[PDB]
Formats: sequence, structure tokens, C-alpha cells
Amino acid sequence: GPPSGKTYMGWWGHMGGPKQKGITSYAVSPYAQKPLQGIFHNAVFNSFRRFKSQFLYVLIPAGIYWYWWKNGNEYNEFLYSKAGREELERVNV
Amino acid sequence: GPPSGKTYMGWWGHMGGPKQKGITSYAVSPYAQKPLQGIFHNAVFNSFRRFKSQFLYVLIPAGIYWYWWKNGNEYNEFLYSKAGREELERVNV
Amino acid sequence: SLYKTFFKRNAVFVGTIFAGAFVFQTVFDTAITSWYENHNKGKLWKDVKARIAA
Amino acid sequence: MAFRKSNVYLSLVNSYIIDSPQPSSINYWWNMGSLLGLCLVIQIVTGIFMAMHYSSNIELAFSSVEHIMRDVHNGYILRYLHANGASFFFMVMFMHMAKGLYYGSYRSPRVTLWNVGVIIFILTIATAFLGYCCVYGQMSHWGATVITNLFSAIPFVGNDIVSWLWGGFSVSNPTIQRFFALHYLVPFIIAAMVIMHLMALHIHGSSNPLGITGNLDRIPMHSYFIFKDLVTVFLFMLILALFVFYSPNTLGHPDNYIPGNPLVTPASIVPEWYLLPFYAILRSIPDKLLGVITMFAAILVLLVLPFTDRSVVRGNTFKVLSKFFFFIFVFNFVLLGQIGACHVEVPYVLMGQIATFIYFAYFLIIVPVISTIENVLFYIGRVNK
Amino acid sequence: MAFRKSNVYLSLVNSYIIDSPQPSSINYWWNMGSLLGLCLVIQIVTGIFMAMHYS
Amino acid sequence: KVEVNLAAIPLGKNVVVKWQGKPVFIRHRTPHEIQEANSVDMSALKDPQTDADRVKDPQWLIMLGICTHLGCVPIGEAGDFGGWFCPCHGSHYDISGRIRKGPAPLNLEIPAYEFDGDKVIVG
Amino acid sequence: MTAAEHGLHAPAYAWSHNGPFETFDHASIRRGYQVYREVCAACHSLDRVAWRTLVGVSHTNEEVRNMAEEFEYDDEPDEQGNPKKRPGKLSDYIPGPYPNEQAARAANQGALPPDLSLIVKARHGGCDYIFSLLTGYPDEPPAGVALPPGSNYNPYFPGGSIAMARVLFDDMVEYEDGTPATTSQMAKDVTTFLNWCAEPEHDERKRLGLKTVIILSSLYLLSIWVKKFKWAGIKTRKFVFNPPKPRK
Amino acid sequence: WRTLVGVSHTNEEVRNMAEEFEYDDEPDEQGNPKKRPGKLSDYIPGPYPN
Amino acid sequence: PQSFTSIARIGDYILKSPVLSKLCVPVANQFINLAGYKKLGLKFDDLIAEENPIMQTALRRLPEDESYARAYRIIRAHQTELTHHLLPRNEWIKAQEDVPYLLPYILEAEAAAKEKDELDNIEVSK
Ligand SMILES: CCCCCCCCCCC(=O)OC[C@H](COP(=O)(O)OC[C@H](O)COP(=O)(O)OC[C@@H](COC(=O)CC)OC(=O)CCC)OC(=O)CCCCCCCC
Ligand SMILES: CCCCCCCCCCC(=O)OC[C@H](COP(=O)(O)OC[C@H](O)COP(=O)(O)OC[C@@H](COC(=O)CC)OC(=O)CCC)OC(=O)CCCCCCCC
Ligand SMILES: CCCCCCCCCCCCCCCCCC(=O)OC[C@H](COP(=O)(O)OCCN)OC(=O)CCCCCCCCCCCCC
Ligand code: HEM
Ligand code: HEM
Ligand code: HEM
Ligand code: HEM
Ligand SMILES: COc1c(O)c(C)c(C/C=C(/C)CC/C=C(\C)CC/C=C(\C)CC/C=C(\C)CC/C=C(\C)CCC=C(C)C)c(O)c1OC
Ligand SMILES: COc1c(O)c(C)c(C/C=C(/C)CC/C=C(\C)CC/C=C(\C)CC/C=C(\C)CC/C=C(\C)CCC=C(C)C)c(O)c1OC
Ligand SMILES: CCCCCCCCCCCCCCC(=O)OCCCOP(=O)(O)OC[C@@H](O)COP(=O)(O)OCCCOC(C)=O
Ligand SMILES: CCCCCCCCCCCCCCCCCC(=O)O[C@H](COC(=O)CCCCCC)COP(=O)(O)OCCN
Ligand code: FES
Repeated sequence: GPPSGKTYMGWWGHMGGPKQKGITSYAVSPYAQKPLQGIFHNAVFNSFRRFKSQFLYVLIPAGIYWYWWKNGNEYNEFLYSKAGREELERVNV
Repeated sequence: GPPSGKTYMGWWGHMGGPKQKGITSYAVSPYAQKPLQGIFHNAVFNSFRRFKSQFLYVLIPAGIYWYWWKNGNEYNEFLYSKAGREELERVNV
Repeated sequence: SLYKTFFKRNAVFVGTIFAGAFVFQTVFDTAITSWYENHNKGKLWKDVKARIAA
Repeated sequence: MAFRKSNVYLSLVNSYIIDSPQPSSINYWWNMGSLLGLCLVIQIVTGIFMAMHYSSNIELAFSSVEHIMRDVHNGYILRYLHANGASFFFMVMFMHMAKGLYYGSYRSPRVTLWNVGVIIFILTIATAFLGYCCVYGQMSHWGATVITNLFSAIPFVGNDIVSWLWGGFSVSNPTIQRFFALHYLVPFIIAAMVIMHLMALHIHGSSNPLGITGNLDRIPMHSYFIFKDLVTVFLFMLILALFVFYSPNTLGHPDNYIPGNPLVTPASIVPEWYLLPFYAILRSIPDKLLGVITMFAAILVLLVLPFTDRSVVRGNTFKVLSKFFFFIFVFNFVLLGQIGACHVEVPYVLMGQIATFIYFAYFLIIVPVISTIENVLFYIGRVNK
Repeated sequence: MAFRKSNVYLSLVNSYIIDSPQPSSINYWWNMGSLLGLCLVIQIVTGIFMAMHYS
Repeated sequence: KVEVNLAAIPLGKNVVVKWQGKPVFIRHRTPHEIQEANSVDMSALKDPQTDADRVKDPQWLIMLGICTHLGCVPIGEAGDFGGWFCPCHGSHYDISGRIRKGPAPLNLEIPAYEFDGDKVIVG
Repeated sequence: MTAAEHGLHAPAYAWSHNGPFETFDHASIRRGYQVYREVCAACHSLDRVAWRTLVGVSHTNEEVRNMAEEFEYDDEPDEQGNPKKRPGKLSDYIPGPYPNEQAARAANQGALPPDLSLIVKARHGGCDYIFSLLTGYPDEPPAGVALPPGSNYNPYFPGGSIAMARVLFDDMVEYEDGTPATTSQMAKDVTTFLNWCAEPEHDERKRLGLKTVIILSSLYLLSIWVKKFKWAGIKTRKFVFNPPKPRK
Repeated sequence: WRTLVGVSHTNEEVRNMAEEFEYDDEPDEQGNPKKRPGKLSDYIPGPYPN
Repeated sequence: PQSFTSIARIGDYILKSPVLSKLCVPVANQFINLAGYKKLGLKFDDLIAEENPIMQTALRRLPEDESYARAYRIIRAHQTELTHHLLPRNEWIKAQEDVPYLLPYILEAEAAAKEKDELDNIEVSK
């Protein structure tokens, strides 16, 4: 077939990024490393840092929507009781 | 993706044939030609030439297989008649 | 001339093709049902129903 | 560039049916593969619309097909277009395969395309068999009886795979309910083998009736071969409409309008017309196990053809002897189908034993011997030592 | 070249699930799309085996 | 594996019950069976078999109809001996149930029905 | 096999519904239902035909309602749970004489009469075989054949021995319109009525087939012209060769 | 009835419980209806007909 | 896929035999005239299939004067069959011109590929 429209990604040898000069990388084999020394000092010390950074953006919305749900229940509980029969008659019509 | 294995056919601009030099072609528009002058003097004079060239390679096999089918029928017709009751008794067992 | 309006666009001609096919179905059906019923007249039910009305 | 070349989805359509390079000299025998794509669309569409009214229970199946033919609006059109559509699907495939066998389309570099085709042919015989049983007529009960009982001859696993196919101890209600569900699926597996089939054609393209290279003279697909394919589409519909509206029960059997009865056997149990050549090959061997092997071997013997052709020329256009023997094989295939619709009587037993030898001898003896002879005949006619 | 790169059918598998270039930093939220492919295979298989007994 | 009863099929009858999905040939008896079932020399046959090999619970008889042509069905209540009649190609399974002539190579199967008292299980 | 085991070949009569542009004769269908009600229905069922399908084909709506009302059907049980019966209506199906197959064989010496709603399509020969069967009983079998007790000779039946006996004799019905009711005449009507029971779409199938074939035959001829026009440049193309000079 | 064997009752116990009911058999040689006792493949019957 | 080395091995035994070359050569001359490639303007070596490495090697090494003339014969042939006609009787290939122009280039590509395989899977004398 023919070539198609060009993209923002290529393949191995020509990936389309900028040219690199002056960066050096080092590594070691897995067979030469001690087994999984990365589970602990990571499930307590690091996992707590990750929790403390982001828990405020979830729990303030959750607190708003759960408080709104309970006040709706308790009011519906009350309207269909014997004490809340007179208020049920008004807010319907 | 990457390139795949090379083939014996390409695309427009690079089709993989030999290089051409010294061949010239001419043509005329269809709008400038008279309507369909190619049906007659082609359905009688040409169609008979095409028939005569190739009909012998079909009809000698067809004659062999049709003759073999009729001699098989007529013999089966005969075995289950009143005249062919004695020959049917032998060729079974 | 004729070609500059008959089919110059093909909004001239896909609308004329479509609008002309709707009119074709009706005119085509009425002509076939009239030939079919007249070719077999005397055998249909409406002819039998008109011979037992005594 | 044009939008049809730069868009991810239109680029595939452009590369396959618009700008694809084609040889200029291909004839109308190259139009059968587009028809087989229309046949599959007809068969699938008409089946969805009948499946809304069908019931697969063995006490309801036969009367549900009559409910389609009497009560459903335009239901007799759906069925007859379906029953006659399958006979037209198989006739175009026999012509497609015989084409490739004549022009040498199986040879290198198109061996992979020929092997995926043999798989499609197996799945289409299976599909047609399973649906003929969903009618549950008299030929539909007793055809499933004698075919499923052939797998009883496999040693040490025979009586277990038959009770597993049936779901019990005979062709019964579990058998008909599972055959319908298998029957809806396999058409969608065929559609995926067709995609793989076209992908193997795109890398080398099509051949031509001269059997030489086509890279020197190519024309595009759009408005030359789109409008040449349109000629055979309207002839196909015209001939199919003639059978659906004026002769809709001439290619079937009358006994399938009787409901299935396990206690009453018919006087002659035969398949549809397109499985008769293979029914006569099975009937030729006087042994249960060897007849089942030979019946399946008659389909897989197509796979040794790329190896037994010993010619340096592709196709039969310029070959005198290999053209005479191509047509012996064609009319031998018609006599096999015709023997399979006869009684087991003298002389139809010997006629079917000789004709099934000529079927296997063509692929394994005749082709490699005359192809070697024709090579040497071309050499000595020119070279004068 | 390798056979998985020259064959018409294995070339697609290689380009998609073997040699496809991926960013190194993607997390476990990028694993939900492979699960949805397993879900569809579960449903189609179980439903076909039940359809043999349904009315 | 079914059990209708044992005093439910009188003498000169038979019922092709749909037992397990088959045309199977029930036959209630009297000692009026070893009378005449083997008054013929065995070796005038395809390749033979004896009463004691056939069934040794001998006063209730059952036999299949799954014929080795393509599944043909014999008679009820007629013939010269009183046997079972194939119109398919040709045969009459005599009172014992065997060849007189025909292209039929062998007799089928007497379903492996075992006796324990008060009910005979067919199958 | 032997010719007696296959049966005699039914000849080819000239039916007025044969041909691609012909309909049923609807006065023979009406005339043919009268022969079913008074001869055949004692021992044959028509279970796949509803009363409502006869309106506009052979009888008026008021005629058909009076024919269905002369039978009893099962209604839904009353307020205590006991069974009820009711008369017939248009949505009901034509009832048969026997309650079960055991009773049908008990009245015909072991033979079962089949349902006739599809007998024209389920036999090789079609209308030519049903007609020849009924008019084909000879008054004495040929010399030599030994019939079993309770069977009759008909050479159109495979084998030559059929459990049915002759049932058509001259002037056993009197037609309303006044046609002479001979043996051949009554046979021609039942075979025309029974083909309608198998093929109710026969008349409008062959009308929609005339439209389809005329439209597709015109599209097939227009396709040939368009293709030849668009291919005219390729067919008349010319080529010429001049060998290049040997210096490249 | 058969689903109770090996769960709550023995096989001999269950056969005697099913035999105390009447079910519809297939008709006789003339076409009249028949009744029969119960067996293990039968389903537990209810008190009301409709 | 019979090798050309083998075809010539058999053919040269027939031609150098007196009694064999008088029963099979007349038969082979009628076989070529009934085939009909000379009426389309083709020589036999144009019909050989070329989707393999031994034939791709022979065509690279063919001189260009003979290569340009081959491409014109193939284009002229596709066009003659497209129209369902034959060429004029004075444009047919004659028997003098029906020469094996490509055979010698093929036989030397085959003798070299066989020599390589015999060396790639040899066992040593020691
Ligand atoms: C149900 C589906 C229906 C379609 C299936 C058949 C279609 C494929 C058959 C191939 C064929 O076309 O037959 C030609 C065959 C071998 O010959 P060939 O390949 O060298 O030449 C081809 C050239 O392009 C014709 O076409 P041509 O270039 O000569 O002119 C165009 C032609 C259009 O006709 C058609 O539509 C043909 C489908 O113009 C007209 O006919 C105008 C009408 C007056 O010689 C024959 O005539 C043999 C006939 C076929 C017999 C085998 C099948 C029987 C079971
Ligand atoms: C009901 C049907 C569900 C069935 C499918 C279940 C799959 C749901 C997965 C949802 C998800 O994608 O959340 C991902 C998020 C982790 O984000 P991350 O890449 O930064 O953590 C990498 C990790 O540190 C390295 O962990 P590592 O690679 O070392 O081992 C992974 C292992 C856990 O290893 C441990 O022992 C503890 C470290 O297994 C897994 O973690 C399995 C994956 C859940 O998960 C988290 O831990 C935090 C987000 C909580 C999500 C809750 C809301 C969803 C309802
Ligand atoms: C396991 C599967 C096995 C499949 C085998 C199925 C066999 C039945 C298939 C029926 C179709 C077979 C027809 C042959 C098609 C192959 C292509 C072909 O034969 O066309 C080339 C042939 C040569 O004549 P041309 O003038 O067209 O020259 C062009 C190249 N030489 O041009 C021709 O077409 C020759 C002229 C027409 C011959 C018609 C004869 C009847 C063919 C059999 C039809 C069916 C039985 C009647
Ligand atoms: C390759 C596609 C198909 C082939 C070759 C095929 C073949 C057949 C055949 C030969 C029959 C018997 C025809 C007869 O004598 O009545 C049949 C029946 C049937 N098929 Fe198909 N079929 C295909 C696709 C489908 C599909 C996809 C469906 C469901 C969606 C379907 C639904 C049915 C039904 C409901 C019947 C029974 C009704 C009838 O007899 O026409 N078919 N099929
Ligand atoms: C549903 C079934 C099939 C479909 C839709 C299909 C489709 C196609 C199409 C569109 C083509 C290209 C045009 C043509 O050559 O006509 C083709 C070519 C081909 N097909 Fe099929 N095909 C099917 C079955 C088969 C079968 C059963 C075989 C062989 C057993 C087969 C073998 C081939 C071959 C060898 C070619 C190449 C011919 C050439 O280029 O000369 N196909 N197919
Ligand atoms: C994306 C795939 C599918 C989804 C999401 C899906 C969903 C469902 C759901 C929600 C039900 C009702 C479950 C219940 O409460 O019982 C159902 C029922 C059913 N589905 Fe599927 N389905 C899928 C594929 C299939 C397929 C391919 C079949 C093939 C026949 C199938 C066959 C059935 C059957 C027979 C039932 C009724 C039996 C039952 O209730 O489980 N399903 N489906
Ligand atoms: C009260 C009058 C009739 C009685 C007692 C009667 C009885 C029978 C019997 C016992 C059979 C079974 C034949 C066999 O198994 O050998 C039979 C078959 C048949 N009957 Fe009648 N019949 C009667 C009227 C008719 C009429 C008037 C017709 C035609 C319109 C007819 C059409 C047929 C046909 C077509 C068969 C099947 C023949 C075949 O399968 O080849 N019956 N009938
Ligand atoms: C050689 O040159 C060619 C060439 O000439 C051609 C023609 C093609 C194309 C050839 C084909 C055969 C096309 C392939 C066609 C298929 C694989 C068919 C598969 C698709 C279907 C069968 C359609 C399936 C239909 C549905 C899923 C919907 C049907 C159901 C409906 C509409 C009911 C919907 C419900 C309601 C309630 C309306 C080539 O690829 C090609 O190569 C370059
Ligand atoms: C980002 O990196 C990724 C990546 O991580 C992944 C996972 C994939 C692959 C992802 C997928 C989701 C795979 C695609 C999965 C599908 C398309 C599902 C298709 C499923 C089917 C077609 C169902 C097939 C099932 C059958 C045929 C059932 C068989 C049933 C039988 C045999 C029963 C027999 C009885 C009867 C009655 C039929 C990528 O493509 C990719 O991009 C590079
Ligand atoms: C895990 C491995 C796979 C993951 C994802 C693989 C994606 C598949 C294609 C992506 C690559 C496209 C780029 C070109 C290439 O190298 O691949 C060829 C693509 C396949 O081509 P094709 O669809 O057979 O065309 C065949 C042509 O005819 C165009 O196709 P058409 O007939 O329109 O099909 C529609 C019919 C039915 O399709 C359905 C319903 O699926
Ligand atoms: C959208 C639909 C899906 C499209 C396909 C994408 C998914 C890939 C399918 C799964 C991959 C499995 C393919 C098998 C790999 C080997 C193929 C091969 O060897 O090619 C062929 C042989 O294959 C065959 O015989 C038929 C293949 C059967 C296909 C099974 C369904 C070898 O051909 P080769 O490339 O070596 O060159 C020619 C040398 N004689
Ligand atoms: S069927 Fe038993 S012998 Fe012919």
C-alpha cells in the first residue's frame, strides 16, 4: 500500500523526539540484585506520603454528598411517621 | 509499525518491473469515439474463431464420460427386467 | 445548453434521480397489476363472486 | 495528500477497492470472488430476519418454518432466497476453485492464500449441513443419523464422541437445539477467514491468464473493474430471482416436507446435490474406518498440489496435454455426484470405484508425470544439437 | 529478519503485543482495557454454551 | 432404562416402545418359544449363533430395530413362520429372528437387560 | 429397481395454473372444497389451514362463519375450574375426524391416512400424481400379483399395493353451479384445492416476480453499455517501439 | 422424585412415595386414555387442576 | 520446480541419440505450434516464471538491449489478449528467432547455488 498521513510517533530507530547529546545511563542485572528489597519501607513510609498528598481532594466532596444524603433520608423517615402527617399534607400539593 | 518482508509487487511509482526505454503509447478519449462499434463483427466472426480453437479439449472428454454413463444405465435397465432375471442372479453373488 | 442544467451538478441529478424513482414505483405497479389481472380474467375471485349473485 | 489516503479508516478502503493496481488482461473468471462476498451478505441478512420467528425445539421446529411461509409478511421470499441462495453460493465456489486450478494460482508465491481457501471450504460444508438439520424434515433426521454414526468407527474414542455430539442416545431434542446455535456462529468465523484471505492477496496481488509478470501494465480498480464487477452482479440476481419466484423447489427434495419420524425410514436417503460427489467416495470403500478417512482425504489432497506440479510455466494456457486432462477431472466430478444419487446396484458400484481412483490419481500421478514431459518437449523443439 | 516480522499474520501480533513502544511511566490504571477484552471473551463463550439449551 | 411392567403386554402382541429413543421390539412369551426357534441347522447362514448365547432369560424377549442397512423397520403380525419382514431390500426375520435370505449380513443386538425380580430393566 | 417397485410414471396434463403468468382457477377451488367436505374429510385431516384464509379466495365472509359454527372447540374452564366448549370462529383451524393416531389406525386396518395440507409438495409428480392416483384404480389386478388381505392395486403407487380403496364414482355430489360431477371432474378440483393449501402465495408470488425480472433485466443491459464506454480508451490504445541507441 | 434419593430418603423409600399417585399414560390400542402409577422421573404433583 | 540442469540432462541424451531423436522431435515441434505463444509475439523464455532468486539473478545480468526488447514483447502481449485478438501473421515470432537467450544465464546461477550448498554442509576428510 501507500504511506498514510504522518503522526506524532514513529518506531524503534526513529521515534520523533528531540536529539539527545550528553546523557549517560547505567543499570545492573536483576539476577545480580537481592530479591524484592522494595516492598517494605514502601508500604508504610512511602504509602503514607502518597495518601497525605491527595486525600483532601476526595474526602471534602465525599463529605458534602454523604451529608446531603442523610438529611434527605431522615426527613423522609419523618414525613411518613405519625408525628409528620400534617407536614406531609402541605408539601405534596 | 515496522517494515515487513519484501515482495514481488510494489505501488504506483515503484512497481518492481524492469526499466523501460523506447516505448511510446497513444490513446483517444471515449467521448470522442463512436458508441460501442465493437459488439458486431465480434459476436459472429471473432466468437467463432475462439470456439474453433478450444472446443476439442472439452468435447472429447465429455463424449467419453457420457457414453460410459448411458451404457451403465441401459445395462441396469436390463438386469431388473423379466428378460434379465437370470443374469442378475449370477453377478450379485 | 441541455447539459449545463440536466446533470451539471449532481445535486441537480441525485435529487432528480431520487425524486424520479418515487414516481416510477407507483406508475410501474399500476401498469403491471392491470396487465396481470386482464391476462387472467375469468379465473379470479371477483369474477366468480359476480356469477353467483342470484 | 487526499483525505482518503491520510485517514486511518478510509486508507484501507482506498488501498483495496479504489487505487489497488490490477493487471489489465484479467477476464471475467476473476469476478467470482466478489460474488462470493455478496452471497455471504445475502445469507447472513436473510437468516437474522428468519431467526426472529424461529423455534428450535424438536416438537416446534418443522411447524415454525411453515409459520414463516404462511403468516410472516414476505416470509416465503426470505426462505426461498435463503434455500436457493446456498445452492448458488456453492456453484460459484466450484468455479472459483477450478479457475485457480487452471491458471496456476496455487503456486508460489500464493501458497498461503490457497491454504486459507481450503479452510473456508471446510467451514462452508459444515454450515450448510447444520442448517439443513434445523428444518427437521424426513431427510434432516436421517441425514444426521448416518453422518454422526460415522464417528463411531474411530478406535477407542468412537462411541464417546457420538453420544457427546447427540447429547443423548439418538438424534433428539438436544441435537436440534445445539445445531441451530452452532449454525449461527460459524458464518461469523467464515467472515474472519475472508479477511485473512484478502490480506494474503494484497502482498503479491492477482495473477493473469498469460502466467507472466503484470508489473509492466497496471490500471486502477475504480471505474474499470468496479463497473466490470457490476455486470456479473446483475446477472447473478436475475438468475437467482428466476429460481426464487418461478421455480423455488426444483433444487430440493420432496421428502423434506414430511415431518421427521424416527420409526419410518425413507426408501432413499441422499444429501443435497452439492455433497453428492463426496457421498459417492465414502460409498466406494467397503470398510467403515477407511471410508471416513478417504472422504476427508478428498478435501485435504488439494494441499499437495503446490508440490506435485513440476513445471517451469504457470498455468495451462500454452499446455496441450495438461488442458485435456483438466477437463477429464471436471467431468469425473460430475459423474461422482451423479453416482451418489443412484441406488447401490450393479454396475453403479464398480463405476464409483474407478471414478474415485481417477480423482486421487490426478493430484498424485498424472500432474507430475505430464508436467515433466512438457518441460522436456519445450527444450528439444528449440535447442537443436 | 525474524519470522515474526516478515510473516503477514505474525507481523500484526508483533506490532501490537510484543514490540509495541510504550511509555515507561504508565501506572495500573492503564490495565483496564486488557480486562475489558477478557470480559468480552468470557461473555461470548458462556453465552454460546447456554444457547444450546435455551428456548 | 425403562420398566413398563411384566403382565402388561399379552402373548400375541408387540409394542415398539420409544425406549431410550429407539424402535425396540418387545415380545412376551410362553414356553411356546424353544419349540421351534432352532429347528434349522445353523450353518445355512451368513455366520451363526445359538439360543444360549442369544438370551438365557428366555420368556421375555426384546430386540432392536437399528438395521444394518440404514435403519429399516420390520413387521408386526404376519408371515410364513411368523417373523419380521423387511421391505427395504428383502428379508424376513424368523420366529428366532434370523436370515432366510437377503443381503443383510448379521442380526443386531438383544439389549442387555438383566433380571432381578418384579421388574426387568431394558438397557 | 424393478419398475413395479418404483411405480408408474404420472403423465403430464395441461393445468391452467401452469405457466409463469397464470393464476389459480378460483371456481375450481370452491368446487374442490365441496369434494373435501363430503368425501375426504371422513378419513383425512387438514390441520394447517385456518378458516380465515378461505375468505376472498373461495367463499365470502358470511359463508365461512356459518361453516365454522357447525363444530365444537375447547374454551377456557369456568369460574370453578370445569371444562367448557364453544362454537368455532375464523381464527380457528379446520378440525380433523380422529382424536389421536391410535384411533385413526383402528378404523383403517392398521394404515394411517396422512395430513393433506402439504401432499402436493411432498410427492414427486405434484398435481399430476395426485390426479392419476385417484383415476388409476383398475377393476381387476393384472394376472399373477397376489394381494395381501385388505389392500388394492394401483400401479402409480410404489409397490402396487395401497391401503386406500377407490372413493370416486360418478354423481356422488351435486354442485351448486351445475357442473357435471363425473370422476375426472371431481379429481381435477380436489387437486386444485389441495395445491392452494400447499401454496397460498402462488398468485402474488408470480406477480412480484414479473416486476423483479423486468427491473433486473434492464439494469443488466444498461451495465453492459456503461462498461464498454468507460473501457474504450484501453481497448484502442496503441504501442510502438524504437530501440534505444547503445550508449547507456 | 429422583432428586430426593441420596439427600433425604433412600431409593426404596422414594419409589413407595411416588407409587401412591396417578399419572397420565399414553392411550390404549383403540385410542382411549390410560392412567398409571408414579415413577422416579415424574414430578411431584399438586392438589389443584387449574 | 524441476531444475533446468535436469531438463537439459534428459534432453541432450535424446538429441544425441539417433533412434530417439526421430520419434520425439517431430512430436515436440507440433507441441510448440499448437501452444500458440508465437502468435501473441512471445518467445518461450518470456513465459518462464520469475518469482524466485535464481531467475531474479539471471535477469539482472541480462544485457540491456535484450532487456528493453523483452519488456515491449510482454506489454504488447497483455494488450493483444485484452482485446481477444491475435496479431498479424507478419508480426509472429518465427522459428529462427525462438532462441534460448536466457538459458545460459540460468545454468550458471544454478551451478553456483549447488556448489555453495555442498560446501555449507560438507564433512571433513581427516
Ligand atoms: C450465476 C452467476 C452467473 C455468472 C457466472 C459465469 C460468469 C463467468 C464466466 C466466464 C465467461 O465470461 O465466459 C467466457 C468463457 C471463456 O472466455 P474468455 O474468458 O476468454 O472471455 C471472457 C470475456 O471477457 C467475455 O467478455 P467480452 O470482453 O468478450 O465482452 C463483454 C460482454 C459482456 O458479457 C458478459 O456480461 C459476460 C458475463 O459483452 C456481451 O456479452 C454483450 C451481450 C451481447 O467462455 C464461455 O463462454 C463459457 C461460459 C461459462 C460456462 C461455464 C459455467 C457453466 C456451469
Ligand atoms: C470489582 C471488579 C474489580 C476487579 C479489577 C480490580 C483492579 C482494580 C485496579 C484499579 C486501579 O487501577 O488502581 C490502581 C492503583 C495503583 O496505582 P499505582 O500504579 O500508582 O500503584 C503502584 C504500586 O505502588 C506498586 O505496587 P507493585 O507493582 O510493587 O505490586 C502490585 C501489587 C500490590 O503489591 C503490594 O503488595 C502493595 C504495593 O498488586 C497490585 O497493586 C494490583 C493493582 C491494584 O490502586 C491503588 O492502590 C490506589 C487507588 C485505589 C483505587 C480504589 C478505587 C477503585 C474502586
Ligand atoms: C474439490 C473441488 C473441485 C472443483 C471442481 C468443480 C468442477 C465444476 C466447475 C465448473 C466450472 C469449470 C469451468 C472451467 C473454469 C476454469 C477456467 C477456464 O477454463 O477458462 C479458460 C478456458 C480457456 O478458453 P479461453 O478461450 O477463455 O482462453 C483463455 C485461457 N486459455 O475458457 C473456458 O472456460 C473453456 C470454455 C468453457 C468450458 C465449459 C465446459 C463445461 C465446464 C463444466 C461446467 C459444469 C458441468 C457442465
Ligand atoms: C454461509 C451462510 C449460510 C448458509 C450456507 C446457510 C445454509 C442453510 C441451508 C442450506 C438451510 C436449509 C434450507 C432449506 O432447505 O430450508 C438453512 C436453514 C436455516 N438457516 Fe441458514 N445458512 C447460512 C446462514 C444463516 C444464518 C447466519 C442464520 C441465522 C442468523 C441462518 C438461519 C437459518 C434458519 C433459521 C434456517 C431454517 C429455516 C429454513 O429452513 O430456511 N442461516 N441454512
Ligand atoms: C467465501 C469464500 C471466498 C471469498 C469471498 C473469496 C474471495 C476472493 C477474492 C475477492 C479474490 C480476488 C479476486 C479473484 O481472484 O476472483 C480471491 C482470489 C483467490 N481465491 Fe478466493 N475467495 C473465497 C474462497 C476461496 C476458496 C474456497 C479458494 C480455494 C480453495 C480460494 C482461492 C483463491 C485464490 C488462489 C485466489 C487468487 C487467484 C488469482 O489471483 O489468480 N478462495 N478470492
Ligand atoms: C457483551 C456480551 C454480553 C452481555 C453484556 C450479556 C448480558 C446478559 C445479561 C445481563 C443477561 C441476564 C442475566 C440474568 O440475570 O440472568 C443475559 C442473559 C442471557 N444471555 Fe447474555 N450477554 C452477552 C453475550 C451473550 C451471548 C453472545 C450470548 C449467546 C447466545 C448470550 C446468551 C444469553 C442467554 C441465553 C441468556 C439467558 C440465560 C440467562 O439468564 O443467563 N449472551 N445476558
Ligand atoms: C373416506 C375416503 C378415504 C379414505 C377411507 C382414505 C384412506 C386412505 C388410507 C388408508 C391411506 C394410506 C395408504 C397407504 O398407506 O397405503 C390413504 C392415503 C392417501 N390418500 Fe386417502 N382416503 C380417502 C379419501 C381420499 C381422497 C378423496 C383423496 C384425494 C383427494 C385422498 C388422498 C390420499 C393420498 C394422496 C394418500 C397418500 C398416497 C401416497 O402416499 O402415495 N384420500 N388414504
Ligand atoms: C482483487 O480486488 C478486490 C476486489 O475486487 C474486491 C471486490 C475486494 C472486496 C471483496 C469482498 C468479498 C468484501 C468482503 C465482504 C465480507 C468479508 C462480508 C462480511 C460482512 C457481512 C456479511 C455483513 C454482516 C451484516 C450485519 C452484521 C448486519 C445484518 C443485520 C441487520 C441489518 C439487522 C439489523 C436489525 C434491525 C432490527 C434492523 C477486495 O478486497 C479486493 O482486493 C483488493
Ligand atoms: C496498548 O497496548 C495493547 C494492549 O495492552 C493490548 C492488551 C492489546 C490487545 C487488546 C485486546 C482487548 C484484544 C482484542 C480482543 C477481542 C477483539 C475479543 C474478540 C473475542 C471473540 C471474537 C470471541 C471468540 C469466541 C468464540 C469463537 C467462542 C468459541 C465457542 C465454541 C468453540 C463453542 C462451540 C459450541 C457452539 C454452540 C458454537 C492491544 O491491541 C494493544 O495495542 C497495542
Ligand atoms: C491482536 C492483533 C490484532 C489487533 C488489531 C489489528 C488491527 C487490524 C488492522 C490494522 C492494521 C491496518 C494497516 C494495514 C495492515 O498492515 O494491516 C492490514 C489490515 C487488515 O486489512 P483487511 O481489513 O483484511 O482488508 C480487507 C478489506 O476488504 C477491507 O476490510 P473490510 O472487508 O471492510 O472488512 C469489514 C468486513 C467485516 O469486518 C468485520 C465485521 O470485522
Ligand atoms: C481482523 C481478523 C484478524 C486478522 C488476523 C490478525 C490476527 C492473527 C491471526 C493469528 C496468527 C496465527 C497465524 C499463523 C502463523 C503462521 C502462518 C504461516 O506459516 O504462513 C504460511 C503458511 O500458513 C498456512 O499454511 C495457512 C495459515 C493458517 C492460518 C491459521 C488460522 C507460510 O508462508 P511464508 O510466510 O513462510 O512464505 C511462503 C513460504 N512457502
Ligand atoms: S433391511 Fe433387513 S434385510 Fe433388507
